[PDB]
Amino acid sequence: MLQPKRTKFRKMHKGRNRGLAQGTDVSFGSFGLKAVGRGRLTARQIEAARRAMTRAVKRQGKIWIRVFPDKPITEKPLAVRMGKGKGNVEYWVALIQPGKVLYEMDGVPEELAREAFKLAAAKLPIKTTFVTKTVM
Amino acid sequence: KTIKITQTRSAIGRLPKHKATLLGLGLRRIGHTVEREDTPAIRGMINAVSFMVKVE
Amino acid sequence: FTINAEVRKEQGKGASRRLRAANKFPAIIYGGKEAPLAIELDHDKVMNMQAKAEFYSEVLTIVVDGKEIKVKAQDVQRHPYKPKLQHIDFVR
Amino acid sequence: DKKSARIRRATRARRKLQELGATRLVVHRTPRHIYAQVIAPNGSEVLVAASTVEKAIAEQLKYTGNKDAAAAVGKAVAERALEKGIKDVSFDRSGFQYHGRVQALADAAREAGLQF
Amino acid sequence: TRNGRDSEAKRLGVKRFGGESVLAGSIIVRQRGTKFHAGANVGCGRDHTLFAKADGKVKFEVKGPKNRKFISIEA
RNA sequence: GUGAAGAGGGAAACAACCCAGACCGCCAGCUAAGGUCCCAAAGUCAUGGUUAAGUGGGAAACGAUGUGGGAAGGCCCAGAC
RNA sequence: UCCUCCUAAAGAGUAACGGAGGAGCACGAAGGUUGGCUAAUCCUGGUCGGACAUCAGGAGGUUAGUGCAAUGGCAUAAGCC
RNA sequence: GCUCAACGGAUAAAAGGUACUCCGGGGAUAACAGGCUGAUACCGCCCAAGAGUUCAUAUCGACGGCGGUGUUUGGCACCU
RNA sequence: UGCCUGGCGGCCGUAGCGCGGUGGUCCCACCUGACCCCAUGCCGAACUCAGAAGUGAAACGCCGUAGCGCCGAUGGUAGUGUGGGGUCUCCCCAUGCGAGAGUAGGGAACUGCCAGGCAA
Ligand SMILES: [Mg+2]
Ligand SMILES: [Mg+2]
Ligand SMILES: [Mg+2]
Ligand SMILES: [Mg+2]
Ligand SMILES: [Mg+2]
Ligand SMILES: [Mg+2]
Ligand SMILES: [Mg+2]
Ligand SMILES: [Mg+2]
Ligand SMILES: [Mg+2]
Ligand SMILES: [Mg+2]
Ligand SMILES: [Mg+2]
Ligand SMILES: [Mg+2]
Ligand SMILES: [Mg+2]
Ligand SMILES: [Mg+2]
Ligand SMILES: [Mg+2]
Ligand SMILES: [Mg+2]
Ligand SMILES: [Mg+2]
Ligand SMILES: [Mg+2]
Ligand SMILES: [Mg+2]
Ligand SMILES: [Mg+2]
Ligand SMILES: [Mg+2]
Ligand SMILES: [Mg+2]
Ligand SMILES: [Mg+2]
Ligand SMILES: [Mg+2]
Ligand SMILES: [Mg+2]
Ligand SMILES: [Mg+2]
Ligand SMILES: [Mg+2]
Ligand SMILES: [Mg+2]
Ligand SMILES: [Mg+2]
Ligand SMILES: [Mg+2]
Ligand SMILES: [Mg+2]
Ligand SMILES: [Mg+2]
Ligand SMILES: [Mg+2]
Ligand SMILES: [Mg+2]
Ligand SMILES: [Mg+2]
Ligand SMILES: [Mg+2]
Repeated sequence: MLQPKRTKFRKMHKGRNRGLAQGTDVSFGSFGLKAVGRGRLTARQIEAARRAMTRAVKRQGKIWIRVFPDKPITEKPLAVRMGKGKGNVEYWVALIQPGKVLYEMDGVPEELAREAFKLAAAKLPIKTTFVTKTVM
Repeated sequence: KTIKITQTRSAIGRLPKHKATLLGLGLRRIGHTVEREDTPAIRGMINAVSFMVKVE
Repeated sequence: FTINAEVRKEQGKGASRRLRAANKFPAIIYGGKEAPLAIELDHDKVMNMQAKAEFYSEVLTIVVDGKEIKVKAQDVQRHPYKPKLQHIDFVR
Repeated sequence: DKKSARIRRATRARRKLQELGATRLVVHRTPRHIYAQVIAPNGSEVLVAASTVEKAIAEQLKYTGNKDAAAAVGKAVAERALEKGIKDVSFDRSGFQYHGRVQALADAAREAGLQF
Repeated sequence: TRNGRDSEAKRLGVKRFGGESVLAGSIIVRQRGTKFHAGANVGCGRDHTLFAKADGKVKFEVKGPKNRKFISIEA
């Protein structure tokens, strides 16, 4: 389960997931899973999607994960009032804008590629699409 | 050379700036044919409230 | 690898989007001692032309107002998620 | 590297002095020879200049780079400066420690007539 | 909760901007560290405060080898 | 910005949404938002398409020879599906 | 109560039992001024001496230092004798 | 000469109980019920690693996801 | 008149680094020694003084080099002021303004005041 190995600060502001992503081109591998919709992936969902990917393509086929959470989400305990400090950190999330390449993959056919990403895409909350690396 | 300005909308839920700009143009109420000489300023004042005015 | 392309007159965000939402898109030609020239062109053709690898290597003879300009595709701006082109940078 | 160490040593006095808008007497001591020149408050044009490099000065003197020469330069600055129409200036030692040749120049300058 | 403390705000920054006429003694910039530097007819107080040393207009400039914002006055 | 302290028209009804600021009168006309088959003032108005679900007239992941549009590449007269 | 940063929407100001930290002093040298010096951290060599004491050079260049938090500052040094 | 630090300092000097209570007020502010919300709860679905002699989809269904209801524990404090 | 140096600037990286050479007629730089003036918290290394045998080795200055740093359009993109609209945790349209990043290219500088010496 992915998490930042130490940080400056414990608790972070909510912010606003807005605009468009930068990691748009498939950089390392041949294929990849691009996020069409807007949202935010948890540390659990990324792991859960990676497990389902890795298992679909066996020992073979190298995988890369482009996203990383690094934004702590707080939660108030049940049966507690408003105020009195900020809530404790429960899980970590990456904010995902349209055109963020989530996962990449290399060393497989396009036939067996799509079937791996279809399993992963079901684990994720975001609406996604398959993408291919192009020469410029 | 003169330019006939007219007001074509209310000045109620507008910004202080836009309530002022009409006061500068001399547009008191809707349906008011005013005539001002053409300058770089006045066209800026029209342009600033382009939505609520008309040129003739 | 011939493409018939038009010269632009309107340009800016307002123009570029009105263009880009009409099965066309903006591009530009530059390089050498000559002046840089802005281009309007069809989407559907250039979308199919870039299927082959030769598009990102070989010389392209772009037809403008009769004259054939010899260029190479230097850079391209992809649309964030949809499979489509926003802009092309042709070099002479 | 001496030069760069001598410049940053001399910068404080320069920046301090040019801010007031003072007509400054700059000096540059060399191991052999010595230079002196009065610069305008703007810091651009030289009003008066003098050194042992001039043959009129060098033919009279025995050696070009000592106290009794630097005094003769310091006198020659003062004798010109009064003819040009200058009197009140400010001494800028320019990194060189005020003690020997520069002091012999300054003393000879203020003994002759120049006012600082 | 080990938080909820903050100091009184200071009212720092620029008070007189480019071209504005100032009187001898008027504060131009009131800052902490010398972000702006004293030029012609400007002094620096013990609080690192840039104030007019003569009547005239404010001139903001950028000069020096290390490239710093100097404030100056010309009558 | 509005209400509070601003009535009037519209959003079925609806302080704060949209339109617009009520000095008083008139069985005058032109307009705003919103509308125009009947309740209820005004287009069963004209031109070319879409939908067949009462969608319109609550909603998601996801599902599917539902249906309407352009653009390329696969195969034929050695006769393909 | 006071101080620093963020919240605070590029002048100032700006709330919450919002997010992180500090102060209730210290100093006749740690003030004044005049003259001169420039750091961290590595590398190689060298007695006891080791990863690290002191010495020498070279690379790096201000990643140091600033009586005490953080911010903004400082080579003309506000740093160090 | 004041941790007058409850730091614009009420006095030089000050802790508790009330179910024995009382008066003045408040839905400016809680308990009951209603409302708004739905984290939680309960009810569904999506994906399918496995269980199921073999065989994911008879019955199950991890890792995760998307909804519905207003039946729980709550939040808010808009009505009294 | 030019060719060179020196100080003093101005301009603050198209101006700075790493390479490639080159200057000693003067000029500056090491250099030369240390009754002395002054100097070291040990030391003439530093500052200082007295100098004129050497080399331009270090440093510097100049010439050439893109191997770097730096500068940098046009076009697009994000953002956004004003007025609308939607499928309203975000977008779209008109109308201004319009980046950063990136690309083609440019690019190892450029000029004022005096002072010397060589060909005139
Ligand atoms: Mg309005
Ligand atoms: Mg423009
Ligand atoms: Mg505050
Ligand atoms: Mg303060
Ligand atoms: Mg009231
Ligand atoms: Mg009506
Ligand atoms: Mg009605
Ligand atoms: Mg209501
Ligand atoms: Mg609204
Ligand atoms: Mg409207
Ligand atoms: Mg109706
Ligand atoms: Mg009725
Ligand atoms: Mg009717
Ligand atoms: Mg502010
Ligand atoms: Mg502001
Ligand atoms: Mg506060
Ligand atoms: Mg000093
Ligand atoms: Mg001090
Ligand atoms: Mg108080
Ligand atoms: Mg107070
Ligand atoms: Mg009892
Ligand atoms: Mg009683
Ligand atoms: Mg009672
Ligand atoms: Mg209440
Ligand atoms: Mg009430
Ligand atoms: Mg209250
Ligand atoms: Mg209260
Ligand atoms: Mg209740
Ligand atoms: Mg209920
Ligand atoms: Mg309840
Ligand atoms: Mg309450
Ligand atoms: Mg309230
Ligand atoms: Mg009730
Ligand atoms: Mg050499
Ligand atoms: Mg641009
Ligand atoms: Mg740019």
